[PDB]
Amino acid sequence: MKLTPKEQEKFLLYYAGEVARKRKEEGLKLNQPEAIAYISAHIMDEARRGKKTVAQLMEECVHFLKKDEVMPGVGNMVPDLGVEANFPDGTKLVTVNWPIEPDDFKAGEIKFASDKDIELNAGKEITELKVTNKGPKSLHVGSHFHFFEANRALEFDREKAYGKRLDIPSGNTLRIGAGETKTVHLIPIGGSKKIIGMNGLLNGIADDLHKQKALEKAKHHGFIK
Amino acid sequence: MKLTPKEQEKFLLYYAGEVARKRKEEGLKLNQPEAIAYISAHIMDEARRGKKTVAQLMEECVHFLKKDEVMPGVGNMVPDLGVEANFPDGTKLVTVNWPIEPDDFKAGEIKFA
Amino acid sequence: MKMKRQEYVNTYGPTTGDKVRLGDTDLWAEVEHDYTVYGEELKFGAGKTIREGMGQSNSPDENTLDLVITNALIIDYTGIYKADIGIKNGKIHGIGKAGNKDMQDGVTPHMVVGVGTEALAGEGMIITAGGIDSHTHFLSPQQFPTALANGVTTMFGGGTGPVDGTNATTITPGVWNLHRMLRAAEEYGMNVGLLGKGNSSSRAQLVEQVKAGAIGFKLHEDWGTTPSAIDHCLSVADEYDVQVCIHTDTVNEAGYVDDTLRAMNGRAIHAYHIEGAGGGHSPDVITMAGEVNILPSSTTPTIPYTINTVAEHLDMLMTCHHLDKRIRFSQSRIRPGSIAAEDTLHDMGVIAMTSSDSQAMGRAGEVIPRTWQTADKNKKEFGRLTEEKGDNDNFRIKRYISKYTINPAITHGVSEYIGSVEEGKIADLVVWNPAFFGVKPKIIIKGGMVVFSEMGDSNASVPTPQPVYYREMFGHHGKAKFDTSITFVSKVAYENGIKEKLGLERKVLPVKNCRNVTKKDFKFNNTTAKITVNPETFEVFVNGKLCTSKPATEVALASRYTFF
Amino acid sequence: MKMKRQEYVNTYGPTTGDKVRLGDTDLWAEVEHDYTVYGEELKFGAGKTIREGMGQSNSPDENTLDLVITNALIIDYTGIYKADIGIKNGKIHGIGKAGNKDMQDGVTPHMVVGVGTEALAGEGMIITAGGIDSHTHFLSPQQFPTALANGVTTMFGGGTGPVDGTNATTITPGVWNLHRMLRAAEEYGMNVGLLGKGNSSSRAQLVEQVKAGAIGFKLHEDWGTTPSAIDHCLSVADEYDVQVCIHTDTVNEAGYVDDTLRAMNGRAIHAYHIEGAGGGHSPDVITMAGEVNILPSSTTPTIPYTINTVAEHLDMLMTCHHLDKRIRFSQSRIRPGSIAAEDTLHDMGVIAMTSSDSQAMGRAGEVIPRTWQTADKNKKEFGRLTEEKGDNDNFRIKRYISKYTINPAITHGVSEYIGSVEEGKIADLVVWNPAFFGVKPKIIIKGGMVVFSEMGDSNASVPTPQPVYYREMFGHHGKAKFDTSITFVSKVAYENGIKEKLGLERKVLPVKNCRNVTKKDFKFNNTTAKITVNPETFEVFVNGKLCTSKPATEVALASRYTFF
Ligand SMILES: [Fe+3]
Ligand SMILES: [Fe+3]
Ligand SMILES: [Fe+3]
Ligand SMILES: [Fe+3]
Repeated sequence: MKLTPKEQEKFLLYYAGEVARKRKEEGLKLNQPEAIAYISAHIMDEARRGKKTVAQLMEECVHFLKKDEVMPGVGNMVPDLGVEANFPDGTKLVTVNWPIEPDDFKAGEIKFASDKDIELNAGKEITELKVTNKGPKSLHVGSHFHFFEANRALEFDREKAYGKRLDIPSGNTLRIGAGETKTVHLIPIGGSKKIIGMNGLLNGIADDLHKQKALEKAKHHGFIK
Repeated sequence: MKLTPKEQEKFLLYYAGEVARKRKEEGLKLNQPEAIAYISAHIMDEARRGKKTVAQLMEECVHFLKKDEVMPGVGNMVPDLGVEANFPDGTKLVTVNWPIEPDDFKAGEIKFA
Repeated sequence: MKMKRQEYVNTYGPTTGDKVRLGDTDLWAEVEHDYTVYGEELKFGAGKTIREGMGQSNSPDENTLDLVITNALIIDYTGIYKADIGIKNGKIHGIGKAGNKDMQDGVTPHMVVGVGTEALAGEGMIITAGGIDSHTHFLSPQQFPTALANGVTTMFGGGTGPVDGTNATTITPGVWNLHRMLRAAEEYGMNVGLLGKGNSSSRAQLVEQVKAGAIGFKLHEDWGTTPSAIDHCLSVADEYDVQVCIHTDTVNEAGYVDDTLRAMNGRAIHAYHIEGAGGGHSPDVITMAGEVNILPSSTTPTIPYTINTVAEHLDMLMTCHHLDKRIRFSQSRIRPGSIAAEDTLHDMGVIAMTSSDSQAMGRAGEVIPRTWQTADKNKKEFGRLTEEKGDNDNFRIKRYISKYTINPAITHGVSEYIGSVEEGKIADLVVWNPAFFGVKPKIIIKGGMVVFSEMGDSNASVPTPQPVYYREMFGHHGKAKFDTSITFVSKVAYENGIKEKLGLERKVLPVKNCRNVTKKDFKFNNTTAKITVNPETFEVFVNGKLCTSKPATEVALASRYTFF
Repeated sequence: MKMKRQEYVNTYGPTTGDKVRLGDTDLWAEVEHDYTVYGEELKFGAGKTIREGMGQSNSPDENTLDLVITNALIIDYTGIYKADIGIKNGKIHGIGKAGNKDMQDGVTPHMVVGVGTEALAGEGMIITAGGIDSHTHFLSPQQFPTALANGVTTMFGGGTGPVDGTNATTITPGVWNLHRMLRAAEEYGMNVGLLGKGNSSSRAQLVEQVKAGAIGFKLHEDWGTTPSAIDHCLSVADEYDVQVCIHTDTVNEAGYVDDTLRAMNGRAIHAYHIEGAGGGHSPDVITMAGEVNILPSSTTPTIPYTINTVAEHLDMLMTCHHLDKRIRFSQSRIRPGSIAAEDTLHDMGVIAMTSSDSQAMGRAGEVIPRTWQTADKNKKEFGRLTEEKGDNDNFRIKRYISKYTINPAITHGVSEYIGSVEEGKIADLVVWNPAFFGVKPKIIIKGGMVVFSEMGDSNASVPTPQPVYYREMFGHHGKAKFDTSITFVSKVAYENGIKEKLGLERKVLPVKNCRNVTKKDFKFNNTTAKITVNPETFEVFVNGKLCTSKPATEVALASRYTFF
């Protein structure tokens, strides 16, 4: 047989699916692991039959188990499911979003203090700036990137972006499509404003003293036209 | 699934129970490990249904397998059986005294001087 | 910029004032404080915060973290708050706001995210200290994965293996067996500490054991827990700063409970299975829990009190102790009273610790679930604690978490190293998804490294595909396990080079400050009272008022999560 | 005497001119030469050749082999020929004709079969070098058995375990984490080499990592792959003779592909997942493959291009990177063009290596099958290579085998030790049954010992009874694993006693000659071209001509061999 350690894992998963199937036939509402194994075994079966595409299965398995076919809170506990199976074209990952239909019960439920919005970067002075991606390809710029050092494809008053970053949630990015024009909101960088790296236009404190040198480097490197 | 090493053990026990059930259906007299797994799987099933108490099951499983349903000496070899299973109130130990009905054959019998 | 509350919570987890449901229980943890600066939160990923010269510093720092757990919700006796956790040199380096002071506001000075920093996203996760199971019977090495899979990182107790003595008692007796077990311990990821045989009326035999590496002694009735034994054992423990654990004289052969208490003489002692089904003076052993010097714990089979607790015990006692089938009952009248009271005593903070009694009248991977099942049961029966401030169960949560984290650490003299989420302590932490809190952990960190975690298909294109099950990680392997694991010993053994002498490669640390720990020293479970038992009805009384609880028909953190 | 051709082949395997079908593919390996003397072939067994004073010498010799692989069909970049392979001191001592010069004609002088020689029958088997997987995320130690079971003996990459940073990047960051992982490595049978975080615009933090044992650096976007970090990283690698691997700026934040290429400045760099689905400058990362200094590799999920490749990715990207369900597409237009081109570019020798991207958008035990699936797919589409001389696919075979054997070894500076079936190299070899070539290996030899193999029932009267599955052998255990396994480090670390300082018992060897490896240095994949991408259609062009391939509806080495 030459059973690989991954094939040995799949036998357990498949058997768990078979036990879950038996319990559903007995009329029992399936729990979290039973529901996952029941859907996994279905995916593994359809893949062996090699008549359905990954695309077909991903669609077919949404709400494969209904809210009344599982215990309360099971659906919310399993928002997505992933199962690798061998198809005629090889092993492929089958990703199901909402495999089990949710209900009103939520384990690990978060109840907010207030529905009021969170004021991020409170008290920082906002700078409105028109930017145009004159490049042939779209680009994104992160929340903490020194805006002044962004791709030379972006056309804007760079002097006004010196020592600033995007006033957007931490970890988010702003997209500027090829040819697209947008109004960005910039705020001054926190801490000491010791900007080291990125495009190396600054590599030091973003003060007035460093500004002319930085603008000259930006012009020389093609960021300022 | 987040399968704990103890859940992985229970799958083997349950599968062994399923194989034993098949062999009993074929009309084969169950041996020592088959008899233990057959009773264990029953206990595991009833616990999931969550309609029976531990007290009920301990009583229900005495002579669950009859002397003619197993090979000779099997009952004597298994004087008691223990199986932990999850009930609606949590994991509980099901202790069965004389789960398999004994026959007059005794492996490892001590004969007094 | 104004961010929608739902969007904030999805991205960074809950903030100040938000309430989190612990698993499928009715317990609500409220975020007491958030150590972040809104807009400066760390997020790892493509185009995210933790990047060269942005959230990640380009400026070298003496405090560059080895690991950052971003946006964690800490649940500890110290508080229920939101913070970034910084690990360095396998210790909790800092708790607060991590990042780059060059580009960010309000960064905690010793929480530098730099080139050498690894990222772990804790946003929307609960971070707790690794549990300490102070009642281990070293019976089977297979208990260790089961324990880790349930958030337990340290195990105190004793044994040789599947032998009658161990099967019954937490005892690794004598020099040779202690040496053998301490050397066997090298294999594992689990932190260990061994107890020797305390049942001696002779000094020499007790001293030999402490010098052989024992972290203390277990006085167990199977080796005769007589008043002479109780006195001799405590006398040696007092001399060598080690802990004493006790399973009292069930059959009141040499005396009653008061005679045992008298023998102890106000000296520090860890009373196992204080309720008495696990063993001890019938029917009044529970009366010991009221005393200041008594450090009491519970074993998992009696907590929480369920409709099947009594039935399961009136047979589980017969398999463990190997009793005649002629013996039917006494336990049928004695047991309901004490098992019911036990739950309430936990809620009152009278019983300070929860333990397992692993494969010897108790379950290895049940300490954590059963503690929260009891917390939930009581909340459901007695309602929200009067001690609570606000629409939350924070005080009850802190009372219950202390039972398997800090309080066992204080009892065994390891509170300076482990037991809580505090700066300077060893980084033995557990990451939980709130929907699975108390039942199924995500990641187990020991000594700043991941040692065990829930992992999917080994071949798979991502770590999520089925079957997802618990597996050993890099921290549990090679020579890295010697860096992440601790073998606790007595000070005498430690100071006399037990590590070198036994060729132990693991971290060897001494237990200290065992003798002067009283009930007052515990966290959230300092309650002392006059506990009495009616010798006719077997009802338990706390200061003259009947102490009881109703049996549960169903428990939380059970049926929804397990296959079998 | 005249022996019937069928009888010869049954007894000794194929000879000069015979063609072997590789697995169930349409690839035919032709025996280019046979180093034997007909009638003098070595056969092991009762009454056979290898016996005292006959095929086995009674004359002592300095070259008495420790192991003889009789009548092997070698498949390597060096050639597809028939020979006896001789192992001595865990190295390939000789390739040619083994035996006894006292009784046999045409024996290769340094290939003495003697009293101390063990026999392994390779008659009718294919022998190849052990595969090198230069893109490993050290996420789970369970990847190792999966890898060995697929013919992979060496793994280069990074990680700390299942932490976000590792789930995304091949990085073991900083001194402490590097030390911890190198010590964790002791556990395994797999040869390892760790990469530190390259994403730094400061020298000190990069240098610390090379001195801590890193074999190179990985520049990943999640940590910020800016032109500043590209320059700083390469500057340190150039000083310390270590390799650099890159996952480019997908979002084009700090610049476009040409800006990244400019930052590199013609310096040697291993460009991971050259196609772009695994990550990198959208939509033109692939354009880098044409450049001489760029050492390009492909990851498993995109090779071969199938009817399910695009569908699988448009969701596999969302689980790995943890993206909002609000995001639907861009990848639906960009991806087909580059995935199709990738297959063609492999056949053209433009992409030089195959890698896994294990549990981080790629499969651990798929490098070898997927390489041969692509070779087969291309042979079926484009036909037999025009480069072939005869009714065989030898040139194509040599081009494909180099992708996971020799070319990764050249890239990482370990080509002198491993990577090919050559005299003087370490004996890291894989034995294959032709019916299972590229899908299921028979025996895995590491350092001259069997470390892993397909094995039947442990109780069984022979090693063939069912269930036959992959198991660890003696070479993988005890202190013998320290003799058969290598932990690769930098020269600086090696020369400064990292082995002793970290107490590593494994063989510690330095990586050397990383900085001056260009496309010209590779074996059978030295092709440079002008690769372009239309920014509107996303179509890839090689020298102005569209570079494409058709998606496969079924692949070889799959459905016939696997249960699930
Ligand atoms: Fe006890
Ligand atoms: Fe005990
Ligand atoms: Fe990548
Ligand atoms: Fe990768």
